[PDB]
This record gives sequence, C-alpha cells and structure tokens, in this order.
Amino acid sequence: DCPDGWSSTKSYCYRPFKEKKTWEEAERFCTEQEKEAHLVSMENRLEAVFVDMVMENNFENKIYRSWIGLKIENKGQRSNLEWSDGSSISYENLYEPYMEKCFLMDHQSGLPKWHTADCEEKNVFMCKFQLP
Amino acid sequence: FRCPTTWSASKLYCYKPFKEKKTWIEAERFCAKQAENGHLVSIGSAAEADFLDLVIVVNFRYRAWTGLTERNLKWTNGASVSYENLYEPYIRKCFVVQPWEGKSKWYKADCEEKNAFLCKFPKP
Repeated sequence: DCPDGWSSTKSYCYRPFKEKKTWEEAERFCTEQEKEAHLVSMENRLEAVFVDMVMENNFENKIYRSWIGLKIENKGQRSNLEWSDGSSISYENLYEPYMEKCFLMDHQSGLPKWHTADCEEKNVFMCKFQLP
Repeated sequence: FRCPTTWSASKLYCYKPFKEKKTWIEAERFCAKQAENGHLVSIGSAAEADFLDLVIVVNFRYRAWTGLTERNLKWTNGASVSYENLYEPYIRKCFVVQPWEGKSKWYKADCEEKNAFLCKFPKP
C-alpha cells in the first residue's frame, strides 16, 4: 500500500509538494522520503495525464510549474557527455560554456509540455516511487 | 612497442588523423577496425590535448571528429526516457575539434555530418 498522503496506481505512488525548492533540493527531498523516491518520471502519455490530474487536484486546478526528474549538464563526470572508448570525462575544452538545464512541466492549458529551466528556480514538484 | 607507420606515439597510445570525410558512427567504426581497442580519440588531460594538437599540425584549418558524444536523457530513477512530452526535441550531438587561438576547442555538430576524424588506440 502507498503511505498516507500519496496517490496510488497499481504499482506506483505519487505525491505533490507545494514547498518550492531548487531542482537539486527537490530531487534530494524525494530521495529522503521514508521509502526512497525520485522526482516524477513519466513513461507514457496516460501516466503524464495522471500526473497532471494529481497536480491539478492538489493545486485547485490552477496553472503550475513543477520539477520533473530530468537534468542535463555539460561539466564533470555526471554530464550528459561520453567518450566512445568508455573513458571518464576528466578534461573538457568545450567551445560552449558550462551550463545546466533542469526540466519541468509547465501547465498552462492542457497536458503540460516539459521545458528546460535554471536549476536554481524554486518550483513545486512531485515525488514518485515504485511499490515492492 | 612501435606505433604503425604514419601513426604518432605517446607513452601509452597511437594516434592518427584521417582526411576522408565520414559521419561520426562510420568514423568510430573505421577507428575500431584499425586496432584492438581503437576508437575515435578521447582527450583526458591538457597534456593530451596539446599532444593531439601537434599530431594534427604534423598531419595537416581542420575540423575533425572526436569520440565525444551526448548521452540519452535518463530519469533520476534510472529509467530510460522512452516516452516524452518535451517542448523541444532532444537530439544528441557529437563533437569536432577545430582550431581556436592556437590551441583547439570542441564544438557540437550534427552526428550525420561528414568530417575528417581522429583515431586513437592503446599500445600493446
């Protein structure tokens, strides 16, 4: 069974949070739940629709901007970069500047598209985890 | 341990630029045919970057594929991003090296663009 305060489907538990955080704070907060969780992910359209309906049911059917569990950055060994020979990213000399982009869903009207944003924005978010 | 003729040897690796223009994947596949553990070049330090720049100057304005590419998106829970509702498409790019003020810099490029390329393989 999902804990109190979480919405359940067959296999997953979801929970919206109103306390605004940075993307890293939000993800960290999710991972620290009594059952380790993550920022919401969506693996098909119906799940995206469900997640949006849960958010709306919690935010008075209003517009919102919620972190989701994607981030890309181009610096260091957790970057979205890789060498074809499998060596680590230990040195970089990119023309482009070091940057990070965190993803969110922005509900304006209808199912939110997923936009990139400054990771230090303070947004609402949702946690998800899988039942055993 | 002698690097094959036309390849340039560092302590641990053999390097060679090739002028014939290829997509990123067919360059990578060409490098892997050249030798055990052959790949497009990886650059692991400033000293290797400088050495590679010499390799290029000995051989050749250049634009050449490296082994650096972007990864697929992956959810923080470890799942692959299969389904998306992205506002704008995420399209994995690959990186070429080009001269920038006497050293070189790494630039994003379309993976299907044909470029010269740089191969590396470990000695032994």
